[PDB]
This record gives sequence, C-alpha cells and structure tokens, in this order.
Amino acid sequence: TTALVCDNGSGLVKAGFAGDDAPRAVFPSIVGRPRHQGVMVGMGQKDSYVGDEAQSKRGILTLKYPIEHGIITNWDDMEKIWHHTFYNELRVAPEEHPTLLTEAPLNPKANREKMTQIMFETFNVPAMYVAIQAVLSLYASGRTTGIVLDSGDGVTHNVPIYEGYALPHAIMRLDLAGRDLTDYLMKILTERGYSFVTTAEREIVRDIKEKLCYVALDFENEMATAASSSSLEKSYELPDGQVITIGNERFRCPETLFQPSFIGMESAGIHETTYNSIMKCDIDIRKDLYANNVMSGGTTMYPGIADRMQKEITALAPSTMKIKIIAPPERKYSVWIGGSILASLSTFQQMWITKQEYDEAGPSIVH
Amino acid sequence: TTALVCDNGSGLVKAGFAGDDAPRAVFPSIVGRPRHQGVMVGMGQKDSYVGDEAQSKRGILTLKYPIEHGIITNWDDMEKIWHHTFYNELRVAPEEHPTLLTEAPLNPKANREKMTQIMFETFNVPAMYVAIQAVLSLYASGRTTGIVLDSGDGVTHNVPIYEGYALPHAIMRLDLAGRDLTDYLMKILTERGYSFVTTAEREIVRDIKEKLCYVALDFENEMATAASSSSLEKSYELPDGQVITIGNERFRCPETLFQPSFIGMESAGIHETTYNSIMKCDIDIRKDLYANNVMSGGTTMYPGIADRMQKEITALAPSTMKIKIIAPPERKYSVWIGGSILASLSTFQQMWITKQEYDEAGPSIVH
Amino acid sequence: TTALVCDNGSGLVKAGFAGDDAPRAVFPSIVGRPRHQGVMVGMGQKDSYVGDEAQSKRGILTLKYPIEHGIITNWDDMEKIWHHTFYNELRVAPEEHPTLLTEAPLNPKANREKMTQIMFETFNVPAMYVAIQAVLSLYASGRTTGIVLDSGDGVTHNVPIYEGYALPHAIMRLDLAGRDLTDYLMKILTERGYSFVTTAEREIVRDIKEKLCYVALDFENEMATAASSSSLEKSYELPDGQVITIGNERFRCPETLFQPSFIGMESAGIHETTYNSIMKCDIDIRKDLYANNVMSGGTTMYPGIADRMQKEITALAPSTMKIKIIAPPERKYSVWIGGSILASLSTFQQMWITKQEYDEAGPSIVH
Repeated sequence: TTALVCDNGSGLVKAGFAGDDAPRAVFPSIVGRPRHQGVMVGMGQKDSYVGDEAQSKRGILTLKYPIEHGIITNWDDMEKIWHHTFYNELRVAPEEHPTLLTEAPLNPKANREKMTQIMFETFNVPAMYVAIQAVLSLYASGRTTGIVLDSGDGVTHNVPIYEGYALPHAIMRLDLAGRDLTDYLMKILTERGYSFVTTAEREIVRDIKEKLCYVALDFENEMATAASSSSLEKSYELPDGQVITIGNERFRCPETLFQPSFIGMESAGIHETTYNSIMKCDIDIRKDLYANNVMSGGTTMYPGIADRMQKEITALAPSTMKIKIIAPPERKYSVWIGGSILASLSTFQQMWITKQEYDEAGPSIVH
Repeated sequence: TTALVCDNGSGLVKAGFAGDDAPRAVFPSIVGRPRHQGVMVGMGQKDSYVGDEAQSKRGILTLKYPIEHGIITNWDDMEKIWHHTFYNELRVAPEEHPTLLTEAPLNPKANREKMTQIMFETFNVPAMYVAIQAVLSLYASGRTTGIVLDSGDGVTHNVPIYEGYALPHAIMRLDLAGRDLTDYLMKILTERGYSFVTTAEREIVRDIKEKLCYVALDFENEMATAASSSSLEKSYELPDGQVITIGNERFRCPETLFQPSFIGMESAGIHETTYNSIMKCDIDIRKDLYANNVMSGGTTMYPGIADRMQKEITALAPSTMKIKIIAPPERKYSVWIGGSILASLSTFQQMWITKQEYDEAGPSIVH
Repeated sequence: TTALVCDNGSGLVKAGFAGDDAPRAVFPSIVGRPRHQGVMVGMGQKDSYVGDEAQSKRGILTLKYPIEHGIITNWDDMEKIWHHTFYNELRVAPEEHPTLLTEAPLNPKANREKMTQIMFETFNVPAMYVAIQAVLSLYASGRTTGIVLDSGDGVTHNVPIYEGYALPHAIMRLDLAGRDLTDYLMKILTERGYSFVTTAEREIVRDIKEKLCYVALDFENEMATAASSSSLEKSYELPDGQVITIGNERFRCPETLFQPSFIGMESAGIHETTYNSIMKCDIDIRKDLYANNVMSGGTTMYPGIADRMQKEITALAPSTMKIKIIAPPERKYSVWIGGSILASLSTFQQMWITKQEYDEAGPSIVH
C-alpha cells in the first residue's frame, strides 16, 4: 500500500495520498455545536458538525477552530477531525497505509509525543513520522538552500536552511499572521459600520480577507492617493443581500505584515525578521540565503507580495547583492507537494517509526 | 388505539383522529345562554347551547366566544366545549385515546399548566402533549425552514424557524387580526346605515367578512377607481329579507392588515413585522427565511393575499433577493394536518406526557 | 466665559456647565409625534414633543429614541434635541461658550466628522472637542489605571487604560445592555399576562427595570428559593390603577448581563469579557488591571453588582490575586463629573478645536 500525507493545517487541513497530482481533501478545520434548540422532530441533527457541513450551516452553530496559536485545543475534537477526514473524505482505513503527519516549528513539548501516542492507540496506523511544515516547502520548490516561511492562520515562521543542514540558532516564530489579521480586519470594518462580531460571521470576514485585500507599493503614497477622489473601493455582496464597499482598509490590513504597530504588538515585520535571521548566520552562508528567499503558506497569497518584500529587503540589505524572492503559484498546497515527494523516496521508508518499535520505545523515540 | 388531534382554535375549534384525510368536527366555539323567558311548557330548553345549535338559535341567546385575545374566559365553559366535542361530535371516550392538544405562542403562564392539570383530572386521558399551532404548520406544508403565521380571530403570530431549530429572539405576537377586523367591519357598516350592534348579529358580520371582502393591489389606486362610477358593490341578502350593498368598505376592512392605523392602533403591519423579525436573525440564516414565508390560519384566506404581501415585501427587501410566499389552499385546516403527521410518527409516542409520570411530577413537567 | 459639558447620552442626555457640583439638565432623549387627530381648536399642539413634555404626554404620541445601537437616527431630530437643551433648559447661547461633547468608543466613521461639522455650522460654537464617555470616568473616580465601562441603553463597552496610556488591542464593544434588557423584560412580563407592547408603555417597563429588579448571588440557588413558597414578589402600581406582581423574572432580567444565552445571543458575559480583555494585555500590566475594575453608566446601578461580578471574576482569575471592584454611587453622572474636571484644567484649553482652525482644516482635523 500507498502512503498517506495528511497535513495538520492551521487553516485548512489538507489530505491526499503520496503522489502525484494534487490533494484530495481540503477543508476549514472548524467544529461547531448547535447554539439553538431544535423543533423538527426527526431529529436528524448531528452532535457536532465538522467542515464542510459547518460552513454550510452557518448562523445556527458556534464555530470553534480546533488549532489556535499553533497548538491544539483538545484531542477530543482533534480525533473527530481525524476520524471525519480518513473515513468520510478519503475513504480509507489507517491500518492500510503508513502515514506522514506534519507539525509547526517551535511548538511546545510534550505536544508531539501526546499526539503521536494518541494517534497510534486510537487509529492503529502501522507506521508514522512527523515533519515540520517549513522543511517540506524546500522539496516542493526543488531547492536545497533558503529561508522557509510556514504562514497560516495564525502563526508564521522563519526557518533558515543551508545545503542541506538546518541552522538552530536563527529560527524565528512570529505569532502575527493570519488570524490576527482576520480579527484586525473585523476591527477596521466596524469603523465603516458593518458589525460582524459573531463567530459564524467571522468566516465571511476571512473570505473578504482572501479576495478583496491587496498590498501597497509604499504605504504613504497609497495613503496619498486614498485621499484623492479616485476609487479604490471594491463592492462585495453579502448573503443577506447587503453591499459592502471597502477602500482605505483594503490595503491597510495586509500592510500589517510589514508594520505590526497597526495591531499594537511590539514584534518586527517580515522585512526585518528576514534580515535579522540572515545576520545571525555565518558570513560565507549569508551569500546564498539571499536569492533563496522562499515564501509559503496561503496567507502569503496577497498580490503585492513578493515585490513589496523585494523592494524593502533590497533597501536594507548590502549594496550590489543579488536578491530574488521565490513565490510560485499554489503556495497553500506547497506543503502537501513537499510531503508527497518525501514519502515516495527511498530510503525514507526506513525512517518511519513503526508500531513494534514504538511499542518497545514509548514516547521517547520522538526526538 | 388511535390518537386524537384536537385543536384549540380561536375560531373554529377543530377535531379529528390522527390521519389521514380531513377533520371530522369543526364548529364555531360559541356558548350562549337564553336572554328571554320561556313560555312553552315542555320545557325542552338547554341551560347553555353550544355551537352548532347556538348558531341555529341566534337572536334568543347571547353568544360568548370562550377564548378571547388568545386566552380562555373560564374553564367552566371550556370544559363544556370539550365535553360537547368528545361526546356529541366525535363519539369517543378520552380514556380510549392518547390526545394531542394545541396552544398559541406567547401565551401567559400558568395557563398551560392549569389547562393540562384540569384536563387530566376531568377527562382522565392516558397521555397528552401541547403543541403551539404555528410549529404544526411547518409539517403541513412539508417545510423545515420558514416564518410561520397562526392567524385566527383575534390573535396573529409571526414565528421564525430554521432547519430545524426555533429562534426565540425574533418571535412576534400581534393582537391585530381577526376579531378586531370583525369589530371594525361593524363600525364601517354602521356608516352605511346598517345597525348590527347585538351579539348574535355580530356572527352575520363575520360571515360577510369571510365571503364578500377582498384585498387591493394598491390602496390609493383602488380608492381612485372607487371614486369612479364603475360598480365595486356586491349585494348580500340578510335572513330577514334585507339587501345590503357594500363597496368602498369591502377593500378597506382587509387592508387594515397592512395598515393598522385604520383601527388607530400603534402596531405595524404584517409587511413590516415580517421584515423586522427576519432582520433580528443572524446574517447567513436570512437568506432562507426569504422564500419560505408560509401563511396559515383562516384569516389569511382573503383573495389578494399573498400577492399584495409579495409586492410589499419585495419593495422593502434587498434588491435581487428571491422571494416566494407560500400560501396553499385549506389554510384553516393546516394546523390539523400538521398535528396528524406529528402524532403518527415514531418516536414521538415517547414524547407524550403519560398519566403516571404526570401524577408523580405535577404541573412542573410542562415545560 | 464658562465652558459647557454636554453629554451625548444613550439614555438620558446630560447637560451642565464646567464645575463644580451636579448636572443642571437630565432628560430622556425621546422625541414623539402625535398619533391621533386633534379636535380642540386652539390649537396649541407642538409638531414634535421632546422629553420631559413627551414623558408627560404618553399614550397620544409615538416615542422614538433618537440614538439607537450607539448611533444617531438622523440629525434632523438630533438638532431638535440640541436646540431644546441649550435654549429651553440651560438658557444659554452656544456662541457664548466653548463646548465639550461626548461620544461612544467604537462608533463608525464618518459619524464624528458629520456631527462636528453640522454642529459648527448650525450652532456656531467658538470651539469644541469630542471625548469618549469611558475615558472621562477615570477622572471621575480619580484613577489613572483600570478598565472603564460605559454602559447605557443599549450599548456597553469595556476599555482598558494603564497609567496613562490606552491599549487599542483589547477594546471590546458589546451591544448587550440595556435596551435589549428592556425588550427582554417586556417579553418575560407578557408571560405573566401583562401586555405592554406599545411604544409609550415601553417607558413604564424601563421604569420597573430601574426600581424593582435585582441581581442574584448565584442563579441556581435563587431559582431554588423561587420554587419555595416564600415571597420574592414585589407589587408595582400602574397609572391606570393596575397592580403588577413580579418575582421569578425580577432576578432573571439582570442576570442576562452574566448570561446572554437568555436573549439567545452568542456573545459572552461581562465576567468573561473583563477577563479576556485583561488577558489580551502584556504580563506586567495585568497586575494593576485587577483591582482597578471600575463600573460606570446607569445600567450598572442594580444592587447585586458588583458583588456578583466580584465572586465570578475571583473564581476565574488566578489564585491569590488581589481583586477589588470599584463602584461608587452616582454612576449615571460619572461621565459628567469626568468632563467637568477635564474642561477646567490647563492646558486642555489649547486642545480644543477652534472655529478658525476648523474652517481651514475641514473634517480631517478630527482625528
């Protein structure tokens, strides 16, 4: 049997077998219990709706993302995510396949152990391994050097890798993008009188965060032309018939990635965390970290990136240095195409942690 | 044995066993004591005549509807309604059947308790349950979403239901239609010189409220053509031989449902209470409340509804929204066909409150 | 001349010159047009009655609060509020005094601009400034740190301030209390058979919301003693002679502030919004947000607050932390005593926006 790559998204959990095209299942991670009393008599209602069904049944449930700030809320809901994914999307039994699971870089111990341990006893997989989402994006882009960005709602990361070794002393985790950008967009859309305070309605905010937002070339000059009469406004239509016109806030929300002072948080922008991680690496290596700046994750899919990022880095970086920023299409599925390449390779079959070895070793094998 | 669905009409009490055709007994709720002295010597006269016999013996009695403004006048007369219904119409003993009783939405406490308690000790039914008349109209129309209208003489209601949960925060009770429309018709028929002030004669007013009245497409334009010489007049014949010709007031009386300022009451029309209840529901749900607007109750059987209601809602509702108003034939028996479907279903047999459980629990089981 | 502090209440507009005792004018914000035709011949009737005269002429008018959900309905009625206030209560010309106006925190743009702009051209004030009602309550209590609560009919707010800087990332606006508590009280008083559906009569509901309601120590245990025979009932007398006896609903209505699930809204109680705003502030600052919890606004004048709030916060907050909740008398006039202190200080005279500067700058000076 065929191995299964299942990505523990922050979004947007992604699932598909090993090779060779695209993921089979992608869905918004949400679990939602019903906040109102039923009067139908069937009864016909589920105890907890997962996505996609919880995104079709908005407004009668209370949506709860099971992974928040890069860590799982409880494994009771997480197990339901897994069960739903394997059985009613992929249509496969875990006993049939070796699996490949993903994690986030700088995640607290003992949450990789507890995960691995529960998943082996609950789903009875014959072998498993847990890879960080950032490392996998190297394979997806066909690179062997560069700084890797796993940016999902709501934890971004900046990991530098050099042919083909990782540098522990320069790894940066920012809790900045993207769920706090969702919350910030909701705070500056209230300023235009649209009240979307409720949990369900927050998903609609997320959808306009995808579609209508853009990044400026320079903030001050976009603000200048905003003061002018020329329309930057785009009109969105809402499920109850309402028409929302956003303009100024449209470029304000993504610009936060370069200026976190908009949220009021002390942390520095992607601009400077890129530079400061490069300048924590040895002198000879710095040469090839420039021009292997590879963006990844769905929250980097705004149009004005990477050429904003490019212009800003080129201004702070040493003169006459070659800087190219690598941003392909499909960054949301980058991780999955990474994992797919990995699990197909020899000899990594023998790098998987198998059940008998796990049973003897216990949680200490993980690291 | 076969369960019995007995509807506590405002009209028009309705009774018939569970399934599958139509009600067996429908009658005008009136009790009437004799207002004149008897000289026949038989004597042969009843202490209180119920309907139908009190509608055949008009003019020698004083008709008193036992339910007024959605609440029962006294249980002394109500028990006679029940006794008459079970014994001399349906021909059944309550000890033979589990019953299903109806109520009105937003009815004061403790009037469901006192009812339930008296009915168990007086009629000795083996089990019972009390459903609100509005919820039952969902089943009758085969829907699972929509705003439900229980409109009888003289309390209307507007209850929003979404698949398959009820929304408590948007429930509206209007004391507007229909008995006040009966009283208003009597006030604008006196304007044409016909004096029908007495209690018995008020039933005749109710009968012309059924048959001859109609709703306009637009008030102002119907008023315009009323000023013209073309006849809108219909000639009714009265039991003593009199011929009554009504025209202008013919469309004025039902138009009150869209304009309560005709009665002088502050409350807003069905038009606006429909809109304002929809706009008290969550944004995603509003989409399916439009086009599941379901009218019910006999007082909605005027010809110009629903296409008046349609035109008015479409003008106030957001542009490009799909609005269909659902109004089938037989709306007066909607409630009964609802109840019939309910009481036949498994597992609702075990939702009935049985006598032993009631005896242990007391009136606190009701809610 | 003496500066004038005029508070844009949600209630309850408040007005009085700068220093040193109490407001001169307080009145219920209502404007009401006459819903019936006049037959007196004088004629003697006003086009629109404002409060107090619209609270003496109840039942012949249709009361409309000009500010609803924290935003003004139209400036046509708002200007009449202002005109009435300055001229026929305060007896002062706006050209004589610099004014100080108030607003609500998280109010949509461009409603501070449009207000400021209209007020300068209509009333011709020589200078003005607009302060949010929450910030002013710090001065009133003589504090320089703490979370400030502006709670009026029907928008509450939770703003954290630290010596002497404001924290934008933790500001919470709840549309929960108090006008929806008025509407909820009307919905659970109909349950006891008293029908107060009309606009005028809604004011009477508001008056019993003030006087007779109380907060429980614990809901479940107050509900227990409610099931007991001991009287919690208080008897109110109504203008037409009616005696109303409320008990259970008496503690149910204010308890909604800790449990919004009673209205069916998804939002969390003051308990948790207090905690969750504190836990969105930096670690060192959290220490002094506890014990500077300052309540304000008239809708916090229920007797069981703050010691309900105290017991609930102490249960959720970390162990051995000092928590004191600051609730002085006169919370309804807190805002005014705040404003009074502010406008008297040097150098804040030079913080006022003066007419010549406004004329040059235009609406862009506001922020």
